[PDB]
Amino acid sequence: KVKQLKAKVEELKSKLWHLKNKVARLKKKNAECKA
Amino acid sequence: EVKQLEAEVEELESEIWHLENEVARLEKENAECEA
Repeated sequence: KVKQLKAKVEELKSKLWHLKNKVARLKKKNAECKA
Repeated sequence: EVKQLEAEVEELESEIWHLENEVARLEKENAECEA
């Protein structure tokens, strides 16, 4: 119910935040690799 | 309430899909530069 959706939102928020940090890490790795 | 949460879930999933696409691309670029 409204409870389940709430759980999906929190899971998606957590996954989104993980992805933003991953993308920022990969951008810096690539910039450095390109020396 | 459900109409609002249902909408936030769609917004979160779309941002995720784009980041996942960006991650895959960045991992590829990193693969080449590292090789």
